[PDB]
This record gives sequence, C-alpha cells and structure tokens, in this order.
Amino acid sequence: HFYLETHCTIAIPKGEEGEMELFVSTQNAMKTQSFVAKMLGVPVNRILVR
Amino acid sequence: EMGQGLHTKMVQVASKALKIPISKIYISETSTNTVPNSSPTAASVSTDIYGQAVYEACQTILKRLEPFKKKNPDGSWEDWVMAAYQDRVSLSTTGFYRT
Amino acid sequence: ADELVFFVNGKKVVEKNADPETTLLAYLRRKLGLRGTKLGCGEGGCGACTVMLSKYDRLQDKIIHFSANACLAPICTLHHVAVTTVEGIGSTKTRLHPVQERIAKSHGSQCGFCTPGIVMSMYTLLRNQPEPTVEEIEDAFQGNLCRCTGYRPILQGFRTFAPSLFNPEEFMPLDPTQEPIFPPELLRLKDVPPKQLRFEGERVTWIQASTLKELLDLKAQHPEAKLVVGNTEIGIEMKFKNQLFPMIICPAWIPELNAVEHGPEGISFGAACALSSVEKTLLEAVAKLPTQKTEVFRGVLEQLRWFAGKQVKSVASLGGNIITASPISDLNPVFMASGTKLTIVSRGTRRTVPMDHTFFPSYRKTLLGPEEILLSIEIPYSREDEFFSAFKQASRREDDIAKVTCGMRVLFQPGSMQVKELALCYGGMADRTISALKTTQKQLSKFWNEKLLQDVCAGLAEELSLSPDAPGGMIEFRRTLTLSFFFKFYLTVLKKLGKLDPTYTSATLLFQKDPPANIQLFQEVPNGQSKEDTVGRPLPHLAAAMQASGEAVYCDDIPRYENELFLRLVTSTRAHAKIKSIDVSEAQKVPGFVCFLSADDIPGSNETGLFNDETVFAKDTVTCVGHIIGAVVADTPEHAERAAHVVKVTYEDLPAIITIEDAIKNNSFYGSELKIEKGDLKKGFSEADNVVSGELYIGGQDHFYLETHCTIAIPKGEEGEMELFVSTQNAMKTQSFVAKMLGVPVNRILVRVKRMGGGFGGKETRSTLVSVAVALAAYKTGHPVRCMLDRNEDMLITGGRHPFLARYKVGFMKTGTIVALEVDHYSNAGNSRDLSHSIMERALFHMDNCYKIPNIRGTGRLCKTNLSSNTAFRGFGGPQALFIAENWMSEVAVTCGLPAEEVRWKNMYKEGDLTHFNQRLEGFSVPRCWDECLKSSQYYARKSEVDKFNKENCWKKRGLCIIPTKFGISFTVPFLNQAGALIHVYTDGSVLVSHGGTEMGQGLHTKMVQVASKALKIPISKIYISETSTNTVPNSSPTAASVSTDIYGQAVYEACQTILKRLEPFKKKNPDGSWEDWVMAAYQDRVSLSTTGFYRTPNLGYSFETNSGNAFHYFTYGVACSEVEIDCLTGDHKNLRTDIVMDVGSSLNPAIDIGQVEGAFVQGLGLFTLEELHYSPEGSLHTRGPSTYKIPAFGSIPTEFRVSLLRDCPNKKAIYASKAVGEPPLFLGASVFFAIKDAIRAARAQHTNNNTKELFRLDSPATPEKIRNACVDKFTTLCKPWSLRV
Amino acid sequence: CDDIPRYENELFLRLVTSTRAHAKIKSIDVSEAQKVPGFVCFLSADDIPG
Ligand SMILES: Cc1cc2nc3c(=O)[nH]c(=O)nc-3n(C[C@H](O)[C@H](O)[C@H](O)COP(=O)(O)OP(=O)(O)OC[C@H]3O[C@@H](n4cnc5c(N)ncnc54)[C@H](O)[C@@H]3O)c2cc1C
Ligand SMILES: Nc1nc2c(c(=O)[nH]1)N[C@H]1C(S)=C(S)[C@@H](COP(=O)(O)O)O[C@H]1N2
Ligand SMILES: O=C(O)c1ccccc1O
Ligand code: MOS
Ligand code: MOS
Ligand code: FES
Ligand code: FES
Ligand SMILES: [Ca+2]
Repeated sequence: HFYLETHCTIAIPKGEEGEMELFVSTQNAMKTQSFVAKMLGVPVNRILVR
Repeated sequence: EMGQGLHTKMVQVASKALKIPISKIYISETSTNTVPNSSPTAASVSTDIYGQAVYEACQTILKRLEPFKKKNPDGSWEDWVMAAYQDRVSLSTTGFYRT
Repeated sequence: ADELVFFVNGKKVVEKNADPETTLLAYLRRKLGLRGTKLGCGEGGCGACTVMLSKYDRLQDKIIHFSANACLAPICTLHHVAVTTVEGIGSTKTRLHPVQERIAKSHGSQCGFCTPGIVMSMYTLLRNQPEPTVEEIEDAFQGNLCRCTGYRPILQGFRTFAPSLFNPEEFMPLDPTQEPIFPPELLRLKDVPPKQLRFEGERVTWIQASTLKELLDLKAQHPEAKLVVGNTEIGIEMKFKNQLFPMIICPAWIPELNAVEHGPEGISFGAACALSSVEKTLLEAVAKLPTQKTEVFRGVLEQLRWFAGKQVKSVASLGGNIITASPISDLNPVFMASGTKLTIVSRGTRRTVPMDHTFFPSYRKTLLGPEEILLSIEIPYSREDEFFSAFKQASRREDDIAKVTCGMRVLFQPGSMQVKELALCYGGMADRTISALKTTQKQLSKFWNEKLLQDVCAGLAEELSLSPDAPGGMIEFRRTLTLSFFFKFYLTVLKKLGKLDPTYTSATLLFQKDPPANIQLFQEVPNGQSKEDTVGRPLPHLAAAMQASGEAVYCDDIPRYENELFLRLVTSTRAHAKIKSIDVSEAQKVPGFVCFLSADDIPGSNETGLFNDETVFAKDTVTCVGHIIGAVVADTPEHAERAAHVVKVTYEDLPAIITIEDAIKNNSFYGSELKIEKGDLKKGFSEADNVVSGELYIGGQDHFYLETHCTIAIPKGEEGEMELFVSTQNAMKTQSFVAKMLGVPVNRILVRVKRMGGGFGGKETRSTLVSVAVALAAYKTGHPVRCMLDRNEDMLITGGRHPFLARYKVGFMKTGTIVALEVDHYSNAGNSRDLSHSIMERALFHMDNCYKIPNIRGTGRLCKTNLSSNTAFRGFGGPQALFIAENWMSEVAVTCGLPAEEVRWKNMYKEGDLTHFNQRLEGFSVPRCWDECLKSSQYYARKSEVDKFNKENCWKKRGLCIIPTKFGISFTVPFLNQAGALIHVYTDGSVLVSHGGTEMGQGLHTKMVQVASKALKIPISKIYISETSTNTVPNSSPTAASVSTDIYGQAVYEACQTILKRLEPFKKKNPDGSWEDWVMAAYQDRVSLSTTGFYRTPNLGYSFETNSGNAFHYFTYGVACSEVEIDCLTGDHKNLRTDIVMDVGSSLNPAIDIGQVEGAFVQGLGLFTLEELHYSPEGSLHTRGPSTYKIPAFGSIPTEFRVSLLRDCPNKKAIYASKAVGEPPLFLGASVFFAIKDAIRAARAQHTNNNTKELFRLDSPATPEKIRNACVDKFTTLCKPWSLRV
Repeated sequence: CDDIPRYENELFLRLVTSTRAHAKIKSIDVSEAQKVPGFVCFLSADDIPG
C-alpha cells in the first residue's frame, strides 16, 4: 500500500469498567472496536475508537 | 477520511441539502460513539452511502425547522434554529441508508 | 542531598531529589500516578487526601499504623515509612477490600470524591482495631467530610464491622491475615541506626536530625531554621500565608523528643509526641489512676476529643501546638492553667519552667530563645482539693477552630471550699492565650460560693473585654462564653467538692454520645416483577465500587499531556475599583512561567455570562473581590500559583455596594421588581384578628462540592477545534461560552463530562469562569492546559446560595388561620445577573410552602452588589422562601398560643386547591406524609417528653418541630424542559446510552441504565453510560431543577422504544432467540441500531404578568419532624432525632432516593444551623476553607435518623411513576432550625422573661452564636444616658 | 495519529515478530531485553485477558 503514514494506534486505558479510548489510523473503526473488545474480553460498548 | 475527500464531499452534500453555506458545517472525526456498527470505509461506496445517510439526516432537520421557516419566511437559518430550540424541538438526528 | 526512601502500597520509592516543599498528595498524584487520593481543601479539614502510614516504632518495638492528610504530609517526613493509599487495599480490577465493598453496597458513596479518604480512615481504624466499637467507628471520621450522603449510610454500613437497602449477610468478612504485609525491606532497615539526612529543593533545604545533639548544633548554627514535625501549622503557613522558610529541621526521629516518662509529679511527653499518642497515654492513665490525680489529664483529653480529627492528631506534635502559640490553641490554655512544666534546651543549656501567662508575651510568640527548642512537657497529676475543667466552643463540635477555649484550675485549702489558687486561662479572647489574673487574684482566700461566682463573672466581663473591631467578631457571644464557661466550672467544682439543684446538674455534664438508630422504610417491588427489572429496586450507584477504590476518574485525575501547562487565576483584591495597571515583571521571574493572560489576549469576545453582563477577564474595572483579571500559565501548578501571587495590580477604589441594605439604599438592583399577587390584601388584613410584621435574614451558602471546579482544555490546532474535560453540570453553556470567547462556531468545541465530585448547582454556570480562562490559555499557547481551583479560590470566586433579606406582614385569626400575607424578598445577587432572576421566581413560587393564603402579595428584588455573583444552589431560591414562610407561620402559632402542628395543619392546602400562582395541586400528598410522619415519629408522645425535659433542665433545653414542604418540579424557564438521548446497540448486543444529563453523584446514569434495562427488557449488565458529551447529545439544558431523571428518563425511554420497534420483526421471526440473536439479525439485515430519543415536558408556561399557566409539571412533597437539645450556656446543640416521610412517587431506586433525601436534608441542616460565610465590611470573604466554613460533619447528623418513602403514590406525570427528589428534601432541614427555635423559646421562658407570646427574631443560620445570644440570661446581660424622657 | 501529543505517562510498544516462515516457538528469552533502559515489559499470548 505504501500509505505515507504507516499503521498507528494510541490506546488510552480509562481504568474504569474496562473502558478504553483509542485513536487509530484505520478505515474500520467498527472492527477495531470489536477486535479490541474481544481481546480484552469486555463488552463492545466499553471501547471507543476515534 | 484517508485523503479521498470524503468529509469534504459530505459537507458539500449537507450544505446542498440544508441550503446553507458549507462554512456553517463541520466534520471533526469518525467515532464509534457517534455512529456505531459502521462498515469499513471501502469499496469506493463511502460517498454513495454516507452521502445518502447525511442527506436523510438533513431532511429530518429541514422537516423539524419547516414550521419555523413558514412562521418567519424572511428569517435567517440562525433565527429558525434558535426558534426551534426555544420551542424545544430536537436539533439532533440520525440518518441511515441501505443500498 | 540524600535519597528519600519510602514505600507506597508495598512498592519501594527512591526519590533522589526530594524537594522539601513536595507534599505526599502531590507526589502520589503527579509522580506516582496514583490519583485515588484527592485534593479537597489542602488544609487538613476534609480528609479527601487521607492515607495510611505504617512504620516500625523503635521505642515501642512494633509496627504502627495511623492515618494522615497527604495534603499536609511533607514527603521529607516519610523516610522509611510505608504509605497505603486507597489503591493499596483493593480495586475492582482485582478484589475490593471489605471497607470498599461495604461503603459501596451500603450506598455510602454518591459523587464519590470523599470515598477514598473515608475508606482510608476506616481502613486505618481496622488495622488498629479489627473489631471496633460503634463509637470508635464514628470517631474515625472526625476529619472526613462528605457533602452528598448525609453520612448515615457510611456509618450504618461500617457499623457491620463492630425491604432493606442492603444486606450485610452478603458482605465478605474482614480477614486481617490477608492484609498487605509491612514491607520486609523496611523491617530490615530498622536494624541500621538513623543518620542525619539532607534534602535540597527549589527553595528549601530540609535537615532530618537523627540525634538531639545534631538538632541543637543545627539550631545553634541556624537559629532561624524552622522546626517541622507534623507540618500541620507550617504547611498552612507555607500554602496559605505566603511564608517561605529556606531551612527546615525535622526532629521527629529524636528519641528524647518522643520519650514518655511517668514521674511522681506527672507524665512527661517528648515535644515530638503526636497528640494521638498523648491521648492514648492519658486515657490509660485516667483508667488506671485515681480520679483525684487525673483532673488535668481529663481536661487535656476533653480538648483532644474536639481537636481536629484522627489524621491531624496522628501527626500533630505536642511541641508544635505549644510553640505555634495560636491565640486559639485549645491546649495552651490547659497547659497554662495547670502550670504544665516545659523543659527547654539549646546547645549547652537546659531549663524547666511551668507554663504561665508570661510564656506567651505577644502574638504567635513564646519565651523561647532563637537557639532553644522545646524538649518535653510534663502534664501534672492533680492534687487533693484541686479540680480542673477544660471547655471549647466553636461553630461545629467536630474539627473546628475555637471561638473561645479554656483551661480552668482551682486549688482549695485542705478539705475546704476556700480558694488557695485559681487559674482561668482562655484562648480566643486576645491575640494570645491569656489568664484572667486580675479577676482570679481577687478570689484568693475567698470561698466557693454565689458571691464568688458573681464577682468572677463581673471581673471576667471587665478584664476580658473585646473592642468592637476585635478579629473574629462575635463580641457578645465570646464574652458570654467566657462567663458561661466559668459558670460551668463553678457548678462542676461545687459538684466535685460534694447537693446541686437537680435542674442545674446537666450544666456540668461533658458532651455525651447517644447510640445511633437509623431506619429506612420504602416499598418492595411487585411480587411478579422480573429480577432483571431493577426499576424500584435499591441498586447501588453504578460507580460506587470504583469510587471506593479510587478508580473513578474525576477531571484532574485525567493524566496530563507531556506538554500540558497549568493555569492560575489572578483575581481582584478590591470590591470595586479601576485597574490602573498590571505589573507582571516579578511573575516573569518565577521559574516555569509561560505567560500572563488578560482581556487583550481574547481573540473573540470578552463578553460572557448567562446574560452577557460579565467579562471573561476584567477590563478597566473590577467589581468584586475575586473578580478574574487574568491568569498565569506555567509549567507546574506551584509555579503558576507563585507567579500569579506576585502579579502586581494597581487599583483606584470606586464606591462599593456590598450588602442588601447597601443596594436598597442605593437603588442598586438587577431589573425590575418581581411580583405575585392574589386576592385582596387590604380586605385580608381588615378581616385579620392579628397582624404580625417583621424582618428576617437567611445567610448564603457555599456549595462545598468535595471536588472544586476544574477544566482541562485541549487545543487541536485545527480549525479552532478544542476538546475540554470539565467538571460541569452544563456542557452546553460551557461549549457556547468557550466558542464565544474564542470567536469560533460552536461546532468546533467539544465538551466532555465524565462525572463531577459534586455540583449542587454550583457547577451549573459558574464552572465557565474557569473553563473559558483555561480555553483561552490553550488557544494562546497551543498546549493542553488545566486548572483545578484550590478551595479558597473556589469559595471566593464561584459564588454560592443567595443570601435573602425579607420584610413580611401576616394577618391571621385567633384560630391561626392565615388571611393575608405580604412578603418583600431581597436577594444579594453579586456582580452579575447569572441565575438570580429565576432563583427569585422560584422563591416567589414557594413563599406559600404548603399553606393556602387567600390574600397574598410577594415581591422580589435582585440586589446588584460588589460581591462574587451568586448562583444556583440545591433549592434554587425555594429554601429561602420556604424558610421565610415557616418563620412567620411559627410566629402565628406563638401569637395565637396554639400548638404549631395544629396551626400548620389547619392552614395546609387540600387536594385540588390552587396555589397563589393559581396552579392546581393534584395528587397533593402532604396530608399523608404529615399524618404518617406524626405517627411514626411519635410526635405527640415526644412533645410531652420534651416539655418534661425542659422543666427538669435549667441550662439545657429541647425543641421539637414538624414541618412540611412542597417543591415545584420543572425548570421555570419553559424551553429548558427538553432532553435528548442517543442510544447505540453494538453487534455484540451491548448498549451504549448517552443523554444530556451529567453525573454529579445523584445517580442519574444509574437510573438511566435502570430505565433503559426495563424498557428494553434486558439486564443492566448489557447497558453502559460512559460520559456526557456535546457531540453525542447537543443543546442540552444544564443538569438541574431536579428534573434530569424525569426528562432524560423519557428521552432514553423513547430511544429504547425506537430500538424495540426496529428489532420487533426479528423477534417475531425468532421468538425463542436471544437479544444478541435479534441484534445481529437486525444488523445483518441492515437495520440501524442507533437512534436519538427526545422529551419535552408538556403543558408548561407560567406568566407573572397574568398569574396564570402551569409553572410546574407536578410537586414533590415531604414532611420532617426533628428534635434537638441545645446547650443554653454554649450554643452547641445535639440533633437528637429526625423522622422524614418523603413522597417520591414510585421510586426508580429507593436507595438513591433515600440517599438524596438524607443528603439534601443534611445540606439544608447545614444551611440553617452550621454554615456561615463571613465578609469584611469592605466585601472580602473571610471564610475560605473547611477550617472556618463548617458544613455538617459525621457527628452533626440526627442520632436517630429515620427516612420513609411514601407508599402507594405513583406519579403518572413522570417516568415509571417516579418523582424528582434532588432538591425537594433540602428545606426539610429547616425542621432542625425550628426545633432549635422552639428550644430557645423554652430557654428564654426560663431565664429571659415571662411573655409566652414574645416573638424574638432568629435569622438563619442558627449557629452557636445566635443560639447562645438568644438564650438571654444573667450572663449575656453582664456582657446609662444622662436623661430619658418619661 | 502520532501527531497527537503523548501523555506524560504514555509508553511505547514495539512488536516482536517471527523471523521464520513456519516453525514451532520453543522458547522466548527476554533476559537481554529486560536490561535495556526504560524496559517496562514484554507482552505475549498469556497476557491476553480475553
Ligand atoms: C485541619 C486542622 C485542624 C486543627 N485543629 C486544631 C484544634 O482544634 N486546636 C488547636 O489548638 N490546634 C489545631 N490545629 C493546629 C495544629 O494541628 C497544632 O498547632 C499542631 O499541634 C502543631 O503540630 P505540628 O507538629 O503539626 O507542627 P508544625 O507545623 O510541624 O510546627 C509548628 C510550629 O512549632 C515549631 N515547633 C515544633 N516542634 C517544636 C519543638 N520541639 N521546639 C520548638 N519549636 C517547635 C515549629 O518550628 C513551627 O513554628 C489544626 C490544624 C489543622 C491543619
Ligand atoms: N451526590 C450529589 N447529589 C446531588 C447533587 C450533587 O451535586 N451531588 N446535586 C443536587 C442538585 S442542586 C440537583 S438540581 C439535582 C440534579 O440532578 P437530578 O436532576 O438528576 O436529580 O441533584 C441534587 N443531588
Ligand atoms: O429551577 C428552575 O426553575 C430553574 C430555571 C432556569 C434555570 C435553572 C433552574 O434551576
Ligand atoms: O475497497 Mo478500498 O479500502 S481497497
Ligand atoms: O437545580 Mo440544582 O443544579 S440547584
Ligand atoms: S485535601 Fe487534605 S484534608 Fe482536605
Ligand atoms: S459522596 Fe461524599 S462528598 Fe460526594
Ligand atoms: Ca448573580
């Protein structure tokens, strides 16, 4: 692909109820959200992808 | 937005639909807590489908503002919006499209 | 410099560059990233920063555990000390400690900001006593404040360590064997002798002396060096007095300064001994030694009971209190009266002198030389024929500064009543501890009798004079206390010498706790209700566990960006003046200084405020002390603070209008008179058998949310975008005000509110004062910027409840029936309009309370003054008007000579009646609450018991009063009664709910989740609410008017209905499928799982011009009966019992609602009896901290506290038949005020006069000063024109 | 994404990837990695909570 900006993610753990806010260079915030929630083992509503 | 100008096009669409300058419209980012269960931005259909979703959302807004426009036809977009707010009419809505 | 080595939660900390000025709190929060410990006041009075400290005590040979205020603990005092914070005992990520589990499940956590500190105070107690007694449990919180709960749930839940809202049987037992072990490494370090340490900071050098020799050598070389042990005085001087001590020597480690010796003359304590140690030792001595030998010890102990709290007493040293020599020291008067021996030393010298009047020559000074230090203190055993008393009277019993405090000793000739020695020493009557030598000298050789009492009182009245301008004011009260204390001493000695009049006995009794008794009654949910349907169930606040664990994130807990700067507001020190110039030359010299911001830096508009009558930054003129002129931005908060403090502003004073009286005289008002008039007043007064006129005043109130105002502003650098994290109840206004100041479209600003550690209306609008300033800083610097107000800034700047002055005239019949009422209200609005108008409107809407007044006229004027702009505060004008109403109603009863409850009942509205603003009262439940409260409170039976007590007691009286209340529900501004919600159902079926409301501890999100769960018929476990944000739900009204549950509940409900309608087709095609199945099916079929919800309260719109239209959607009702016991000699009082019956319709959550009732009630209790703000004549606030502003403490609540939610009273006007509960209960706190008034009448009937119909004025708050002064007697009288017309 | 300022306590992650096209992972030694200044931790499959 050689997108000038390579893959990048910033993950911010809130420390509450498994909440996490992520800033991601992605075209798929939905899958990023569900995949992160799946790995963490928390409901999808706890993960915010921006 | 990955450089294809999707937000630019959505603002253009929203502006045309609402009949207001693009300067009054803004798109800050894409987030899972504003629009959920979104398909990945792909297949070159983003303009197509989000354009429709944005279009529909705009139609809902126009319909809610219609009573105030009729009430004060010479008024400004700002006048109608404030009137709508003061009359406790929701100025927030979702838009959706299914090909 | 030496390395500072200590442990935090079992982890070793090696600080190679310890700065002597760094507090443990700052270190924990900024260096260790442990934000569970909070900053609530920085002055040791709130306990929010409470932590536990553990150390190996060499002299005791064992590990000791004690609590301490992290805000006052210098990390440099913690070498080889183990710290335990809330994070160190448990968490929701691992497992909650029993203390955390219980405070959470018992509903002892609302906003949660005070929870960690209370958890640590309780935890520390248990580490010392695994099975504490109820009294030990209450005493554990003398230094912890909670503004939300009313304390009852915290104590009742913790009582377990010694339908229902919670089940103790579910609690995990406490197992001491599973507690964290004392750091092994520290236990090893105990085997290596102490060595002197040196710490070098930016401005201070700290020397930890290991031996007495080193200490004396250091003092000889550096006489100026400031000793520091507990730092509970120096810490205050540094932080609040702008003091800077370049060199500090901590002698805490020195064995001689910690030695306890039991000698033949008394018990000696090293000067470094903590007050808690002195207390423990003296308690043991009193338990083992003969009563006659412990008179002085018990005096010391009595003072220690009311000396700060556990946190302060555990670190505060004996030497520190003595040498600080504060005019209000509670111990020096005792040490002086008892001639306590002081051993003073310096290199090469040693002397021992008994403390006497000469020890304190002048303000804050003692007779110690510059090279001398206090080594030890020997508190003397009392001798035969020698008696001692110690008394203290403040504004509040627990953790307060003495108004007057004393130590009194008398020595008689062997076996006689003839005085050999007499010492009456007082604190709070001069700029130093003094002895009434002139007075006592005259009694030597005299006998203990009535003549001596009279002579001493007359003497005290003359010798302990106070000039009208005496610091602290309360001249009459303080002088009365000096005599009253002696009277108590006199009577007590008579008793000890012995035949005392039975009715006089209680006057000699020391304060005694009565066992608590709490009962909560609510309605069980229908038998067939699903377990998943939690509506109506006592579900604990969803974030309670995280609040108890310190995991709950409040604004300042959010990590700072690496490039984040700090802002410090620069405010006016003048009430009204022209700003001639601003000099930042000195500020620019402070390290880390970035810039000074002022009006000219604003890119958009400097016009702000709800009514655009405010500046963001003062321009040309300042209109109140605290008026924001600008702000300093620096690399650290300390640097920002120091720089701001040296910004020099030159003023030219302008005539200032401070008081309501000033405003009236100068016709200084905001807008025109507000008025509601119904009936024919003229005719009404003609018909009246009696007419009473009067004036009444009700003081203001500081919100004192445990978490002060705070804003973090993140500039994005794109299109003017800015994201702000704010502690506000009004994200919409925050957003628009920031946008307005910046001059950018509102759509560029994003405001996010996770939660507030309390709001109470104080964060409805005034939070923008900080938000806009921080936003400007971010805009100008391009860096993230934050600012959290220190308590003193917050109390000075942000405004509070509106003080009200009322002039009334009421006409009534001999039967007590009201036929006419005129009340002119005046509120002190401050330097801007803000919410003052609506507040006055609500006041007018409630001037009737629950009584039908055929002819009534109420007016209101907003006084424009040079004081910080007052704003919304739980009640929003209602409490003031309701108070004024109950005041004349109480006078009508007295005038008619009829039982108050009878007069109130016969005047009470009836179902269907119209209010003075012509709204029909539908579902008027006051009658039921009234009769049920009368019954469950056993009002009548107790009424007679009260009269009996009063006949049997001359210097103590009891009062009982039952009052009703009704509170109109809805914003009195029509358009604010709208609410939006946004709900998303993700493909895993989990639901994210967002609504316009904010969480400030009231449990709104909890209720919304409960609502959503019921509406969707899915477990609450599948629903979540993360925060409130302007980009999810726009144009939201502020979270206020107690209608959030009502309106957001409907919006959430509607959104859920839409979701259900969309899922319906899939549920039908797969009836036996799961929620998850239907959701995925809908998603797969491309059905949107996202929708908004909206609600608009119908039929609202009142007009003051026509006195027509519905002002409220409905009313919330309640009744409260309170009984009190006042000490007619000191002004102190006990809240014996309070019974509340509240109508909250069908409660959505009885736990949260009873919590709101108790919390509101206690806040009202504070408003009417403890809380008072004092201002200089020039308009400068004196009361800027918990040390001087006394909110209700754990010990302030009714001993017997009963709350019942009215049964079978569904409210068809709101979500799931519930009723708003936020504000309605607050006024019921007035039941305490009127019980006190009743008690005072009994006292006046006893010693004042015989006029049983006298109407003495009692303004709010009914503080110890007002209560004592009202109890006119031979003492108040002791504390002459040429001619008089005949 | 990476232009977003880092938090004061923000850490950095570096992926450890396979140098073989197809093989069994016999063992992983991080004893040398742990010596690198600033090393916080090595994360692997067993660290995943979900
Ligand atoms: C929330 C709060 C509540 C309080 N409540 C009360 C109260 O009810 N009644 C009351 O009287 N006080 C009260 N205090 C005041 C304070 O706690 C006492 O004065 C305390 O005993 C001082 O002890 P310290 O060790 O903390 O002093 P520091 O602050 O460490 O030192 C105080 C002063 O004593 C000097 N000093 C200390 N030890 C020696 C020594 N051995 N020889 C010579 N000089 C010495 C120091 O140089 C300094 O000037 C309160 C303080 C707070 C913060
Ligand atoms: N714990 C806590 N309870 C509280 C408050 C608070 O700040 N903290 N605010 C009070 C005020 S002034 C109001 S208007 C209501 C607001 O919330 P509500 O509308 O959901 O009842 O809660 C009341 N109860
Ligand atoms: O309580 C109200 O009536 C009210 C009205 C306008 C704004 C804030 C409010 O609390
Ligand atoms: O469909 Mo484009 O993201 S290949
Ligand atoms: O209506 Mo509350 O925010 S005073
Ligand atoms: S912040 Fe420490 S006692 Fe309030
Ligand atoms: S819960 Fe205690 S102050 Fe809020
Ligand atoms: Ca105001």
